[PDB]
Amino acid sequence: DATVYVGGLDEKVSEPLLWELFLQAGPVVNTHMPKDRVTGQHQGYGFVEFLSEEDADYAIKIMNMIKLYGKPIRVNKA
Amino acid sequence: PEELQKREEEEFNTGPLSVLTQSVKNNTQVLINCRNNKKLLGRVKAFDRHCNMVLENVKEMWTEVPSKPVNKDRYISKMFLRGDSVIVVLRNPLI
Amino acid sequence: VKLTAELIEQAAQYTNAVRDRELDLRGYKIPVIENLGATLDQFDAIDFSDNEIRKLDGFPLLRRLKTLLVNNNRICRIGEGLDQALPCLTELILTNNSLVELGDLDPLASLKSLTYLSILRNPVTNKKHYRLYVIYKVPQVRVLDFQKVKLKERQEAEKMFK
Amino acid sequence: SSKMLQHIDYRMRCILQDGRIFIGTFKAFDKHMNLILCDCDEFRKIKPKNSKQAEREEKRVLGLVLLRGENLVSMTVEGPPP
Amino acid sequence: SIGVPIKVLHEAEGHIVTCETNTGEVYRGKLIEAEDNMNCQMSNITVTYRDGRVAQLEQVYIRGSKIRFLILPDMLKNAPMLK
Amino acid sequence: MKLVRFLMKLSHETVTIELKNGTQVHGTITGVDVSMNTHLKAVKMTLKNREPVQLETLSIRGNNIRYFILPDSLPLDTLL
Amino acid sequence: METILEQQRRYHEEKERLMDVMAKEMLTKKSTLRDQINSDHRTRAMQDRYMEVSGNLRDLYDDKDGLRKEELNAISGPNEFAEFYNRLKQIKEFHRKHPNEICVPMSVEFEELLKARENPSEEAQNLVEFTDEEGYGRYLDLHDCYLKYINLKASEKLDYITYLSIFDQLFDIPKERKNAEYKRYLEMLLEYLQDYTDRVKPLQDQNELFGKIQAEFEKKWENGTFPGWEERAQRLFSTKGKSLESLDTSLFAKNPKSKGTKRDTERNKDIAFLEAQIYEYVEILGEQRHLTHENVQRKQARTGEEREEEEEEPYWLYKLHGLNINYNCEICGNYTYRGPKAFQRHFAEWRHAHGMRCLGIPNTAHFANVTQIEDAVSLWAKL
Amino acid sequence: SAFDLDVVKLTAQFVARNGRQFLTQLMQKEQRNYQFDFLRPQHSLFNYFTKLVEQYTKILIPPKGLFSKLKKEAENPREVLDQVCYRVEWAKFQERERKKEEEEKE
RNA sequence: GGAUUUUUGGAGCAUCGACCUGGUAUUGCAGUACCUCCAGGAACGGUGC
Repeated sequence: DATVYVGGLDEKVSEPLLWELFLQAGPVVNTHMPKDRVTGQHQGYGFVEFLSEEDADYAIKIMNMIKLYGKPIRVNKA
Repeated sequence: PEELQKREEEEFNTGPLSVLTQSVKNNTQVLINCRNNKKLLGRVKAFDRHCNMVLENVKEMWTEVPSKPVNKDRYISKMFLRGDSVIVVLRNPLI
Repeated sequence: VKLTAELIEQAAQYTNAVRDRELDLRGYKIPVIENLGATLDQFDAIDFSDNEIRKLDGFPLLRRLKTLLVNNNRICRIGEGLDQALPCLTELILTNNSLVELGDLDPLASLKSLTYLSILRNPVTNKKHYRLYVIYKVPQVRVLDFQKVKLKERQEAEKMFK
Repeated sequence: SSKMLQHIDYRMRCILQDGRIFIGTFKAFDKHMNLILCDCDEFRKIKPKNSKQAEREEKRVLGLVLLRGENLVSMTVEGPPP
Repeated sequence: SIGVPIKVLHEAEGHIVTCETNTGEVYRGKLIEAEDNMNCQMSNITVTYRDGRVAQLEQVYIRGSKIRFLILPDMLKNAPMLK
Repeated sequence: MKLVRFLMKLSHETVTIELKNGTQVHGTITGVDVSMNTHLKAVKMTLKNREPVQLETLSIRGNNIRYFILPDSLPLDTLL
Repeated sequence: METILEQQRRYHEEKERLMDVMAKEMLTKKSTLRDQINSDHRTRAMQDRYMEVSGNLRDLYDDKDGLRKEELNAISGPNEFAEFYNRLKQIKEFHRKHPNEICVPMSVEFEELLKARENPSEEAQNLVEFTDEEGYGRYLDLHDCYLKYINLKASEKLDYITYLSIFDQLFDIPKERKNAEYKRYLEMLLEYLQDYTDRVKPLQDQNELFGKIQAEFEKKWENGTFPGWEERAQRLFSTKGKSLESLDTSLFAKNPKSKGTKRDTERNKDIAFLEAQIYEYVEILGEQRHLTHENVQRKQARTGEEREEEEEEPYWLYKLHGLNINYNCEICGNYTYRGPKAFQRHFAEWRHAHGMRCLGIPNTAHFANVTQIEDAVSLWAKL
Repeated sequence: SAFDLDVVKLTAQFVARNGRQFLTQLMQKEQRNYQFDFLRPQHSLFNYFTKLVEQYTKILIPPKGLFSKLKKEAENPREVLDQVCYRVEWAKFQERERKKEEEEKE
């Protein structure tokens, strides 16, 4: 309930960059970025787990108009 | 090797199978007798040292008793015959 | 559980004590015998012990079969087309069945090559003149219920039911 | 090739030169067309020698049978390995 | 080398086997010694002469040229050479 | 040259091998060795005055085979 | 049973599904001759099944004329419907859905990606009806017929080209006598040519073509099909001429022409019908015979290599790193772990955190080596 | 779902033999305390019930097998092949019209 | 891979196993050819000449 799925991100974005971008709406407790270990590139999706479900819902509701590297990043509940 | 092949060619051209070498020289039909009393008339396309023959457009005739026996014969396009069943091989048949 | 080709293919087929090919099918409780043609006439004895077959029917054409073991069952009726499917049948084991009437063994005389029969532990054998009727029905059988036929029994069978 | 070893330990029937057929589990073979048939049964057809008599085949089981290549004519598969 | 039926026939020595001749005669006896050329030397042989008349002969030796078949006993069915 | 090498180079051909004891097996020859061992699949065998039976696989020896019959669509120059 | 309502609608739906499968087979393009022949055979089998279904549905009309008086009556109705609803009010404890009411005839009349064959036509094979030398209707095998003709003629002066030239004639003079033993080989050749014509086009109506051939043999071939300008009228059976049409009509019912000869219309009628069928098969399939003759000439003119080319067409890494060791984790639903370091890495993960969040314990460093739920609850209550 | 399909088939068979649009064998059953939720058009099963009623009405045609017998579809493979070719041509024309509509939308 | 044991050729009588009737002694622990003897009938079958 406290985890939000962020998609539509480019492969050039980093996990400290995503943690700094997610810190503008609330402190993120954990950030998981699934990436292939054979190629060393991200899959364009990540999971941000906050400290509560209401803060995660407020972060997912305020990230509907975020643009990174020209691509719109979508936030959904997970 | 080459010397064994030359000796085999000399034994096929000047030995007992030289009449079989007449089957591959002018492509004449030969008469071969089998163990089941079936005479095969036809030319020999390929031969070997163990009298194994490869016949093309052969006619196999035999006598089958049903009285008096009839001369039931058949015609095969291509056939192969082993040297174990060959009894007598005639170079120039009568008819 | 019904009998199919998978139960016959997974069964153990080996050499029996009578120097014949036998396939063991004990402990199956098959209510009906069917799809027995997968053996391709490569067996001489078929065991059907501990089965719930109510009627001995549905046998395919098998010429290599020479022994039938249908003991420990509940066969109440017998099939009529048994001689046309097994022409070389010699041994028939129908012990511990539910035969009550004497008319049930009337197709059993259709097998001309039958010489061995076993109808012990059956209610049909408790009736009077059962062995005489079995001798008068099928004269080709020489051993009935582990007992050889008699000339006086054959004379009593030919004299009775005239 | 290995075509003769592909049908090993299976219920194969080999036809003899005298007309009999030996069916058994051919477990071992050799280059001289020999066969080792475990639980083998040999069946030989008998002549009727009459006008109304049918043709029968007497079959007898022998067990492990070592058949040489001089008597074997052709071998055919009959049943899978049990 | 040696064949696997030849090794099975050589390992079956000392037991009661039954050789078959080319004329239909079957001789059953204790195989004393065997050879690689299907030579069957058997003691207490029982000749049949293709008519059922089984006479008891001693120290019989059948060659491999007329040996049609060799019925081995069932005790050699678990040999490791046959697998 | 030996004739066993010409018979060994034959695969998926519907041939007819006539044996010595009045037997004739017609089928697709799948394997041939140096000892003329003919292994065929899905063949029809007819004995002397008997009904033609069908077999899924057959293995005829070299010494038991008497003659062979090949189809007409088989060149003999390339096989020798 | 609703034989007029439900069975007729089921037969109409099956016929519509067969027509849709035939339209989908005809709309798809073909790339090979054998696949096209297999598709034509499957379409012929589907057409035969649809014709059998239509013949079975067309006979279910005897009781319909008697039941239409009771079915169309407005005085009846909901009484029998309520009785059928009470009969259909049984136990519904069989919780199972059956979506194969209409999807199963749609899937039975379709093919798969691995094999383009229908479900009734799954056992059909093109190798069981045609030989390798025919090529699925590309050519015709004439080697056995030429061998039979050479065995019947008892002469080796007839090659394959001479046999193809003798077989190409339709109304010319025959090579042998009509009363000789060549008719027994000609009937077998006609029976082979009829099967080759029936195998080359399975979608065509063979019964209508056979009826048309029988009508042309009876009405035209038996009444002087070859007029002249003895040459005016010729008979195929008697092999004799005629002066005029009146003399031929008078001699058609004669005693030597009926049964008083060895080639009359009584015994030699089947041989004449086989000759007419062979002539019709040679006239209808002349292009296939020309293609077979061209293929035989190309095989004879080629060399051996060209004819052969034409005829051929680790435990150490699991033991040193501590793997393959069963470990039970009672916190995450008693899960299994195949390593101590793998379990230590999965303890500080999202799955173990989601397993520990159900009990109410926060994700901290004190519950890192906690396995049991009661020990974790005691460690959470102690702090 | 076999009982609901059988009830829908029975309703389509009882509604096809009606002499009017509202005077059927299913309108009087609604007032006879019989719960039938498939009669209302708001359900998704009503679209299948209407197709079943249309198939039952097409099964009562005079060339459907009640007073006549079809000879072209039952005794002529060439007519069936021509009908399959016409259906394939109609499907190709519908695909071309769909491609033209997609090109116009683009 | 062609020269004596295995893959390129020797190409009405004799005997045994049964089928049916009576007397007769053995009541016994083994993985086996076989398995007490006599008398009478047979219109049972295989092998070679």
